[PDB]
Parts: sequence; C-alpha cells; structure tokens
Amino acid sequence: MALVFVYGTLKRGQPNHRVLRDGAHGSAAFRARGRTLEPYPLVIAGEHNIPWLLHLPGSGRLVEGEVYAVDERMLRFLDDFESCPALYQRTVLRVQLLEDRAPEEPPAPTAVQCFVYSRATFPPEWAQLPHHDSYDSEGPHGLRYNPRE
Ligand SMILES: O=C1CC[C@@H](C(=O)O)N1
Repeated sequence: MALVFVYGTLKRGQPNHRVLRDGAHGSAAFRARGRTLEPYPLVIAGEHNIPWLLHLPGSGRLVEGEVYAVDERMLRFLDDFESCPALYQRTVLRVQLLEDRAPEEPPAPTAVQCFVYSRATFPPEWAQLPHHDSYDSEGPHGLRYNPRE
C-alpha cells in the first residue's frame, strides 16, 4: 500500500475521480486534505486541457490536493492510467496536512510523504503558463478537461 497525493482530475468533484472508487481497480481511501510543502508549477496545457504538475520544485505555487491510501492494485492501475513513465512519472514529495480546525502535547504530526504524478519533460514554455494553486476543470479559466479525440 501507499499514499498518493492527487491534485488534478482525480480529486473529489473532478472528471476522473470515479476511477478511485471502481473496485475492479483495487482500493483508495480518502485520508486528508493536503498542500505541498514545496511549490511546483501546476499548469493546464495541451489540447485536452490536462493539468500537469511540472517537476520544478521551488518555483510556481504551493499546490492543494487530497491524500488517498491506495492498495498495490490501485497503484498499478493509476500508473497505467497516467501513462507512466513516458507521460507522467511517479515521484515522491512531502505534503502538509490541513485540518478542519487549527490545533495538545505532543502535537499531532502535520506532514506526510506521498507519491505524486509529476512531469519532468515538457515543452519549456509550459513553465510560463498560468500557475494554479487548486485545479478545477470547471474553474474560472474556462479550459474544461476534455478527453475527446
Ligand atoms: O489529471 C491528473 C493529473 C495527475 C492526476 C491527479 O489528479 O493527481 N490526474
């Protein structure tokens, strides 16, 4: 099993969230709301308006997302769902846990290591596209995700 930080179309309310809940693919259980500890550029790019976490830590913005506990069946599914390693790569990062209420002695941990689907090789100009802190297909940019061909 592993923890995966999702920031794009897999989040609750987003167009591919269903694939986490299709038990043919294994299990995924929501653990927490999170925010990356380091900033990355998160951009909407290409004809399908897909979101890409560019692997440029230390630039961009802190990225909001959701932490899921997944089994190995679900992780293998997701790796193929994301066309890894050719398109995205599964890398690791640390995420700040966001609680419903601000914070006891000893205090609760506030970070966790997760896998994430990031992209290392891209048209360089993508790095100058608008940077997002929270992706929404139906967000104010108007660039709706569309898997059509
Ligand atoms: O659309 C996307 C980007 C990577 C994955 C996610 O939600 O994290 N799906």
